Amino acid sequence: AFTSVFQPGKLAVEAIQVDENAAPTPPIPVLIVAPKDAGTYPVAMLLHGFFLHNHFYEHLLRHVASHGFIIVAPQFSISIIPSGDAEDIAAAAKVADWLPDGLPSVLPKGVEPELSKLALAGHSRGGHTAFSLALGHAKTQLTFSALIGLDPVAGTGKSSQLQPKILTYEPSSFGMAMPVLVIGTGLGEEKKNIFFPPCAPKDVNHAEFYRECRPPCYYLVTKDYGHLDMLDDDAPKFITCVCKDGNGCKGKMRRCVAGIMVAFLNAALGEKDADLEAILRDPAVAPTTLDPVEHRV
Amino acid sequence: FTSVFQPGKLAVEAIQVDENAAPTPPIPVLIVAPKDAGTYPVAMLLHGFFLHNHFYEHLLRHVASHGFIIVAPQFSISIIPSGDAEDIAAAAKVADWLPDGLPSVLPKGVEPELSKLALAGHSRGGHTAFSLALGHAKTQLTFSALIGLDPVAGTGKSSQLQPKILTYEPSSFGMAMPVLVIGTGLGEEKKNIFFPPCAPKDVNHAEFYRECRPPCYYLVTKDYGHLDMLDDDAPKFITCVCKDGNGCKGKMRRCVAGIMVAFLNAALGEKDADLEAILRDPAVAPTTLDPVEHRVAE
Ligand SMILES: [Ca+2]
Repeated sequence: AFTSVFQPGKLAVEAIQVDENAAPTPPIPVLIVAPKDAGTYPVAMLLHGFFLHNHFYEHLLRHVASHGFIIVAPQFSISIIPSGDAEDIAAAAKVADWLPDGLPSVLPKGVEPELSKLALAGHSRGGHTAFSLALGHAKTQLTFSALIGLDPVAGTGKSSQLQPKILTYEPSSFGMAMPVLVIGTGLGEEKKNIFFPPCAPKDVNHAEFYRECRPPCYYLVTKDYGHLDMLDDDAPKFITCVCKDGNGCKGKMRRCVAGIMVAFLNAALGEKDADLEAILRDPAVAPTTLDPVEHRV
Repeated sequence: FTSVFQPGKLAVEAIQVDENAAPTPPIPVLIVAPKDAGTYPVAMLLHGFFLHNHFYEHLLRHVASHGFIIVAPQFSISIIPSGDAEDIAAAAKVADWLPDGLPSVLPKGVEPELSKLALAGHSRGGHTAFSLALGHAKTQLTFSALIGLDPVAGTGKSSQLQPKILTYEPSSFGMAMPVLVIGTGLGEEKKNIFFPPCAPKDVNHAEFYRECRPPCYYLVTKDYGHLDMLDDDAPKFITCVCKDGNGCKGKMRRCVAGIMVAFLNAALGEKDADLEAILRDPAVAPTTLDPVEHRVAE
């Protein structure tokens, strides 16, 4: 038995997208996945990676909420003009400051957002943008309480990182209060097709992020999977083939990532601090091979 | 290159031609077509009951990846109780819209070889399509093949969704198109007691194929269920209604994709290569194809 987090969440889920055509109109289009079943629920924000559509993350969202969670992932613009990620950083802040008056309005009947409990997470660049906002470089009316890093990336290399190079290369240097989790794709470093460079350059690799983390800080790595394997299966192949692609059921790791997340959030936004632990004690429960996996408190 | 059961080299794109597009589609349609231009055949996939075409995106992409412009009609609630006619007519309208409408939405440069048109359905969607083919309607474009994804005639032998295409008499189907019946071994299995089998017996892949007539082919994924081919981002709230296999769903999605991809290649290119091999040794398939029977005139 152990943890059913990896397993599908019993609560049913509903897919909601605001097209800026529903008052209060949002700062930008965001996809909202919330349990249709009534009851106050915690809320979380996911940041789409560059050249990626929130829709490509449907499976992860559905499962996460299915286990009891309200997830809102904005579809940032191509951000062509904005240098670095500043634009994305602010956009999320706007969404965050938009949730209070907009989430309740769009939320399905019976669903109330305990915004008091809010967490931020990002994939690749999206992860950079998030940690940035978490590092408080920008400003948000609400207050976060957890940070999940979906194999985050920082830039081409140390000499060249997105705005700003939050990385300091000093262990435990992140002055953040929200406990943080960093899931890693082992093959992220491994390159593929040659012409295409590593999607997860080292130095900017999730690894340096987890290192600069300050206890509390949790770390798990999907050894046999790729930077974009978690993306939904329907993922436009001409948009995913770039990164290395594990030789295994993308659905599996997708479920594994979902479980890792719910446990972390449950142990943060929520109150249960046992599922994540059991995982930490016996990662074998995971569908995939989580290695390495270490904890700092 | 025997690269079947695997992604096609052609990059694909998804376009949801809405009623607000011109020519306006008779009914909303999701068209997944190769991004690169060239002569691409056309095929129509009809979704099952209480299902959305978005749920078939993966399979659609894999097939299309093998150079196939696919049209996915998004049927709407049928007011007529026990009536597939509304959907049958909607599918037919989609066919006549294909000529003028499809090249206007296709990636600029991509062009459809309508001459080679194919029709496919899922569950009640399969009933819908088999009906059109049998000729319950008349489409100016003449389709050239019929595929049934675990066809579902209706509730039971005494309760078939009208039109009752089933005759229970072998090779009664008076159609001149090659027919492919991909079934699921778990479709006839109930679930939760309260949920009756999604592919009821006496109206499942077992008879559907029998009434089919040469050329006629039959393949069954013993390891998967009725909806297991739907995408993994499925609502679940609905997907769970049907028995779910324990094997990787994505495995079946590609398995069905290949079986279909080949059948299409065999009837529209007479390559009769991947298909012959699959029929020769189902092992090549990632999943477990059983039973597998083919009745070619010669
Ligand atoms: Ca999808």
